[PDB]
Amino acid sequence: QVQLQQSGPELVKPGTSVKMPCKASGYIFTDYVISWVKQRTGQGLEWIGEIFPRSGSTYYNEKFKGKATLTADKSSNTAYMQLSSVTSEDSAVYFCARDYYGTSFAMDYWGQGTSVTVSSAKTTPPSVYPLAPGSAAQTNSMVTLGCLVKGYFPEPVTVTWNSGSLSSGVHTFPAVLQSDLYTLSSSVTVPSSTWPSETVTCNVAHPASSTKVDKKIVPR
Amino acid sequence: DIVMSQSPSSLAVSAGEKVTMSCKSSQSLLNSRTRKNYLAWYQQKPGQSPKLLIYWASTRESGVPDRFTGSGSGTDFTLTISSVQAEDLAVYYCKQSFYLRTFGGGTKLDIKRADAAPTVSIFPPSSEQLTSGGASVVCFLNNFYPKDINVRWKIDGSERQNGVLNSWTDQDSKDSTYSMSSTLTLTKDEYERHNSYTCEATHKTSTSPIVKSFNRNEC
Repeated sequence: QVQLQQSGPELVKPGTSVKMPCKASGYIFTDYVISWVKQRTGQGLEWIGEIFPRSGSTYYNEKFKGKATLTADKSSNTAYMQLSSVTSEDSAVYFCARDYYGTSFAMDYWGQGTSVTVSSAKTTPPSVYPLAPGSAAQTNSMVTLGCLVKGYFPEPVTVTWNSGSLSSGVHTFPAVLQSDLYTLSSSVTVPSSTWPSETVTCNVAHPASSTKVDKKIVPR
Repeated sequence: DIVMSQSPSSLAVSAGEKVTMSCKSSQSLLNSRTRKNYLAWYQQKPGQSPKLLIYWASTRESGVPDRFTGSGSGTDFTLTISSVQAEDLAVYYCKQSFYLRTFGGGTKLDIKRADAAPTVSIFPPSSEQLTSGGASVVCFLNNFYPKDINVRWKIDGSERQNGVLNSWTDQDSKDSTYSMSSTLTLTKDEYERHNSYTCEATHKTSTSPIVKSFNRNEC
């Protein structure tokens, strides 16, 4: 099948440049144009520009002239986009697309997207804190516990509860930046019986800082 | 410079219902030669790359259901979804391809469900955090509909504005609800100084707000 494969998330310091691939497979690379598209987290799609792979020829949206340079490498079937002197305004997910055959001018095959975060911040292991209620629960129903990952950079962390068994009634929340450090939180609700009778452990992993932290929920 | 304008920015409807949205061009996207409008429609689900639904104003790509129906011409185009399902939760983008390419700002689509009031829970800071130099109080306003919610902090009964950080999930796929983490953040001293902490939550489900609280004194 037709496939476009883009690389994983990149963290880059302001002022530098970032060059990202879109590797093509399953069709004649030279026949179709490759479009590039930007998306800031929670925001809309923005067209960067198109490249004609055999030709080498490019068209840009005014706004990205000077910021984005698109290339092709026929021998690799790999398209590249490079952004120069990056500011945090270039932090975003960037997609490549192949335009469909015909006069269609529509984008039927998409890459997965490559994530760019621009920041002068530095690797920081998360601080995990177990979140226990203040007073004991009444007899009935369910009790909600928590875990609060604070102080990490860059994204992401992965929170799970009791090594993944507990999937029902979890809510891990989107991270929010606080002065170069992310803080997020997870909640877990459980039967009033199981806590504090049983053990509850949040498992917070940060691939970026080489850190895994298993932390147990204690009531007092 | 063909600009695209989309409306409404955000929408809710209940399952099995039908919904419609407009994309508006700043130029004619028909061509005299060919007699086709260069406007397509995309659907983007969370954590996913966009997916083309319709091209040439009105042509479904393979596997696009009949419920999805794009239409219009010239400058006024419209996407339409009938028997809307839980799996149609997405943002929907139009895109002009007459000259270069330009995307609409999008329309967000959320499932409607029965108004449920949030289950609230408050949590004092942790020993380990207290030790380190800080002190955070966290509130959870879990599993509620509608999306619009007012959180409210009180220390010894007097509202607190500064030091508060909120984070929201997108609509849950399964249970069609939203949830929220409100985090009041303090210092050791200030936290240890006052005594009772309160989370207040006003949601159209109730005129009197939902209140949870803890007194530091107890344990």
